[PDB]
Amino acid sequence: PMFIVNTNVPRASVPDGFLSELTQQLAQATGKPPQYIAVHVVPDQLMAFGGSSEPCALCSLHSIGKIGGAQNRSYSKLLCGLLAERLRISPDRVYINYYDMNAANVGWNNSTFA
Amino acid sequence: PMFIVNTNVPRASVPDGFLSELTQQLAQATGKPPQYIAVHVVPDQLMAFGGSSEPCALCSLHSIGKIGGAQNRSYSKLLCGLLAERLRISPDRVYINYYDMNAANVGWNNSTFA
Amino acid sequence: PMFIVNTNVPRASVPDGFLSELTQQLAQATGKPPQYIAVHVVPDQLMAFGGSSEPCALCSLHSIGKIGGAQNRSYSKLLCGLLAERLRISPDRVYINYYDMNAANVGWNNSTFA
Ligand SMILES: [Cl-]
Repeated sequence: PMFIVNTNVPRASVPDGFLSELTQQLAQATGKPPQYIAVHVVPDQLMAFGGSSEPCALCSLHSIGKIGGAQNRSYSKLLCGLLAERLRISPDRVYINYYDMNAANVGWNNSTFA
Repeated sequence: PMFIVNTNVPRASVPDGFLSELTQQLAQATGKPPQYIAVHVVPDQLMAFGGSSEPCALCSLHSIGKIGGAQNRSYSKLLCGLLAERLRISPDRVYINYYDMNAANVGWNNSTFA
Repeated sequence: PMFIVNTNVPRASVPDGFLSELTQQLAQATGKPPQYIAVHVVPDQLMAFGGSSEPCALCSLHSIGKIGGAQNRSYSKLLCGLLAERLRISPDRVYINYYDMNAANVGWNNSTFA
């Protein structure tokens, strides 16, 4: 699993330990071992959501499996919860794109997960 | 709908109001309310297009439906049009990836659009 | 083909000609003319892999065709190799997302590739 968040919230407002918290919570939620969970946070972005420049985030979660209707609802509650608590972003100003990747379409370690 | 533009054009060359213009025009093009539209512009990128570092752009448009052969041609004309006029990027140095998303795979407001 | 690299490796650690080298290698590897190849490198990123902030990379390769099990393995060896040699990133801290797009879902020059 890889989780990326793009946000217009400034760098200074991202708290120490945010990447590790994202890692642990995602390991928990997705089942997958934390050793292979990747996370990318991108602050200070030039964005608008609904035409407004109030705090917002555009995110993506890529996973080999563990993507589905019920699971995705659960991930969003988790991730929106984190973004609201740690970055003060309203959950209704967050979009998260979910990608169910084929193992053959994910490269890692000079090869793929196929 | 969410639209992301990555470009090697400098921040100073992004005109005031560009994010609002993208929002308004995407609302018109997709027929969705501007309130749902998210836009993200990323200037000053380290990019090459065809081995050249003249102005270029790599973009994506994520939508739940409203994606298709004819509609995407219409989006490209519109968005290339804006990138040329506002950022002075030649349309033939623009790639736009279109994603037709399932509602179940778009998180928002602690849930999904399903 | 579009190739994007996101990495926590510093900018100054990205060698001159890395974009050019990416372009030629990708041209050779995909059989596509260098004129069609786009490359995007994003250094200095706030990222973690396996909870660790040691050098790592999150990448994607978008192409119309030329994507599949065997092909993606060869790409992964090629690109991890280039990341290891040029950016000193361990192959086992690299993810590459492969996207096989329909020509109709790639915008370019006021239209699509369809
Ligand atoms: Cl989808």
